[PDB]
Amino acid sequence: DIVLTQSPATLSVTPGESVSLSCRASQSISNNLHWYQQKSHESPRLLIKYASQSISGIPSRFSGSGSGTDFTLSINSVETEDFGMYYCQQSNSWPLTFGAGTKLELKRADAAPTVSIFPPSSEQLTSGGASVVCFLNNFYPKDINVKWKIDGSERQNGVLNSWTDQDSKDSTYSMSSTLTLTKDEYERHNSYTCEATHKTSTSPIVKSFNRNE
Amino acid sequence: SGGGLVKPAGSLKLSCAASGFTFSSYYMYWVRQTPDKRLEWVATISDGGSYTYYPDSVKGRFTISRDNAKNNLYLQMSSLKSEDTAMYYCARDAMDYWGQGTLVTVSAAKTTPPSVYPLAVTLGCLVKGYFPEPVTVTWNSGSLSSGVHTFPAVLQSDLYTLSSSVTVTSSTWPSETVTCNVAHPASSTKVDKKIVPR
Repeated sequence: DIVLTQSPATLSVTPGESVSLSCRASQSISNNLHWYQQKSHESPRLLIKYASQSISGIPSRFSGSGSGTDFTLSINSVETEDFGMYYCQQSNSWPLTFGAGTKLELKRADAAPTVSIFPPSSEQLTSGGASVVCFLNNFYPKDINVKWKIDGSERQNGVLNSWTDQDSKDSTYSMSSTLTLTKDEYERHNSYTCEATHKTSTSPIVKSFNRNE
Repeated sequence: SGGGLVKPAGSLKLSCAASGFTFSSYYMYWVRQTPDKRLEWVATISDGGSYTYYPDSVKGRFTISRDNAKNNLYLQMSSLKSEDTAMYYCARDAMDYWGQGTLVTVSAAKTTPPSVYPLAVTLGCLVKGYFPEPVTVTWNSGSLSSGVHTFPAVLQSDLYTLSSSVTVTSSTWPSETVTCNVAHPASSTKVDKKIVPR
């Protein structure tokens, strides 16, 4: 097996800038390398066959170069309709292999997170579960840090998080953090805190509530 | 087509309908994409169908085949493993796709309906403990789309959980009925939870 190491995993770039994505084969693969494009909810599209041979129709801004071990797929001046995944795959060894890919993402102004804490619904309690839900919405520097505080002390266990892809309207990110305790567990403390640190601010955003108002 | 949920060790036959070219002049491929977005080569089939090729991964379990007459490509998976879970595509030969996918899901888990909990500006919904992942959430039968944010379900243990949040105007809320519309096709379940104040 020949492992293809693409880099970097993700790349933030503004419309108009130009990029170079790498794909290095762990062995002289030769000209037998190929690039594919995959936009959200679409199957792959072959962009370049055999390293520099681009497919009829593909715009001129795409160009691939390489031999032996290092191959580059350049895009001179990125267009909005270019953000998606880029995979490279080889064709001269045994198990036909692919790269993990590179996610091309669209750079935008830093956007501050809008936080919301939502205590467990009574319906859920009557079930014997208490899920404390917190939504950090529409921030931009994807890197966000969420912390849970049960009566002032930090709580790591039982926290489940989920993120969203970049929003195709404002290019922001969103994420929900969920702390799941039992009803008994939940009813043993008073205040619950969802605390978020981000680039847009030096001091963390914090939202909280107490069990008995 | 031919996808779906299958229990480990099950069997399944996927198909692939070609049109727009000469199905017989090309070599066909079966390529999959795992939930974690990794792409894998499953099998290759010669133009006439005399030569087959597979990775060890599926060697002896998967069997690629075709019908140059009916313009059909087949994948016959046998002894399915959990790791075969993925989207399956076919392409003509550098692989040139034309498939829109078909999701196969290998799990010992049992289909089970969700539970929808209201979350009371920003409201939200909590769909918890449902199995066959396909779930759809809309607010006010979709008339209320914008400011909505459905988060990718994360598999707790044997079941899925997921949250959706709508951010409406504060003048509009308690004075106007807001509703979370959950639909779990996999067990013909449809639930409407009215987000209420206090």
